[PDB]
Amino acid sequence: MGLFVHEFFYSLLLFDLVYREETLLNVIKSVTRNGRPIILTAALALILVYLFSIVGYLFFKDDFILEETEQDKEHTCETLLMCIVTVLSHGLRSGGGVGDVLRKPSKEEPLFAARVIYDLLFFFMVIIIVLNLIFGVIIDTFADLRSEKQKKEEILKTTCFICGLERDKFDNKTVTFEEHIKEEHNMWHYLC
Amino acid sequence: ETEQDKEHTCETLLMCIVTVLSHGLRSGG
Amino acid sequence: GVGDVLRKPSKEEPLFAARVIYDLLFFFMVIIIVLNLIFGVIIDTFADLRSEKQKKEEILKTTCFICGLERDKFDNKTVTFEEHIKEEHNMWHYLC
Amino acid sequence: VPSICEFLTKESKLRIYYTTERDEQGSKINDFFLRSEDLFNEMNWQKKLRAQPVLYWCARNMSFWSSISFNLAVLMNLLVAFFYPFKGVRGGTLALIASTILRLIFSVGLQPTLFLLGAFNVCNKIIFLMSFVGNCGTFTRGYRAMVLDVEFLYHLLYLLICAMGLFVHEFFYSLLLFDLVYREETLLNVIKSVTRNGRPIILTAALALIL
Amino acid sequence: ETEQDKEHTCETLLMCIVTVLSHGLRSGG
Repeated sequence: MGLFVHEFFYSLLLFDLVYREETLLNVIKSVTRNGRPIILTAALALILVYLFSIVGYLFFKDDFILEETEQDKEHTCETLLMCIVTVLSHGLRSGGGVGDVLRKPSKEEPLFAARVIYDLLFFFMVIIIVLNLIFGVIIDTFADLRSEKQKKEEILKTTCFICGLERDKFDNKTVTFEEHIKEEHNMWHYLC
Repeated sequence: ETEQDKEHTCETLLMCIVTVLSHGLRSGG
Repeated sequence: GVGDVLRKPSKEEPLFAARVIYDLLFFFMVIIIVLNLIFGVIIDTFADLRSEKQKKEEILKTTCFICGLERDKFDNKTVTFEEHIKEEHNMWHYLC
Repeated sequence: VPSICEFLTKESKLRIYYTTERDEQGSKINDFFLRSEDLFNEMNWQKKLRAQPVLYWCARNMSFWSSISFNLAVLMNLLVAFFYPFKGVRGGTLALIASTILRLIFSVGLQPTLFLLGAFNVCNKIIFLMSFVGNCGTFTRGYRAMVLDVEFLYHLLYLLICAMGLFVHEFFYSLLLFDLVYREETLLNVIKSVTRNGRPIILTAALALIL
Repeated sequence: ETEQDKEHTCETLLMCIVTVLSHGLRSGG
């Protein structure tokens, strides 16, 4: 895709070269290993939002109007029974405040109360609970990821080859212990 | 009246204080 | 909310669908995944940072100088153990 | 004991508690030996200091000398912003010794006091340099090649703050405040909670910047 | 005057710099 082939891509090659970098690969891992059924934990919220569309939409139709030459007309929206599944993304539009599509409630304050409470709750639930929830697995990733790893480097750096023994007591106590790794456990020598 | 859209006669005498906190906490911004 | 530069899509709702889906996905990916990702290393920092550190204070506060020994069993069992740190392991005294 | 080993005050006792070096099994001895020989060299020179009294006068001052300057200095830098000059303005509602000094400045020149603050800061940083020298003098060789350089360079930078208000323009004062708070450790520990596993993880930023 | 709503005569000579940071840091957005 640049032999004689069109613009771009070059970008693709850059992305994979940096992927070939490992360490970043380790942090990249901090998102796939406990992730392979945890792409499925995304749809948890995508369904746990999905009902409270209706719970609003029944008692409250969206009542939404605004947020040839040109593509700019008098904004003929409002969501018959399809766009409900669309507007959730612009429902979840912000990390600031969710729902919140109708403005000018015009102080029919009871209706005011109902509406706010309901949106708040989605706000609350949707935003936080699921958002620290989505991460969560992203951050017990890295809580796991090192937590095994020094134990994997326990068995080479801390303890040596085949003893099943934590080494040191025995080593200070006798002979000279330092050079044990040259002969009695020298894996390279086993291969030799 | 025709529509539900008037000149916005709000302001919170002593009740709506407990309401507006949610729109106080409106954003994470 | 990320992307989201065009407003007034004017209900050419298919185009509407395409656009939203795409932005959402960036939204999703970009925002969260990478944002809890950026931090992540910021917060396994502090998960690491103490996690070594009490082990570094294991070797002075918990166990004493050169024994490679976790001390206490042996100490309750004999003599009087309390004053061991004045003589047999007194690094200051080694310097002296 | 020998008759020289007593003069080996509390700064040593805690550095030796924190010079770990776990190479293998335990955090034992090679460690002690390195620190010990350097300590002997510092110890003789301490009695070379006895031939000159001014340094000893400074010595009981030193931590406080440095501290005093830093405190004083800022209560200066934020000052610039706090009351930018050229307008004739009122007050604008809009330690035993330290308090006395603050009070005196307070009825200042409503500008003369600002000049005074700059003047003692230059002076004040010179006392920090002197305290630093009191702790380590003759450029006495030592094993730790990172430390000597870093300490003197940071003190030099603090001397440099003195420049950007000697007769030198507004601001900066702010810079000096930022580094004094950096000299605070604990915040330095939390600051660390972002550089050590960060030195190739500034590279993990561009991951998203490419993604 | 009648109301507290004028033609917005702002801009920060050398004081309001230390104010506007909060409305600098206005959002998490």
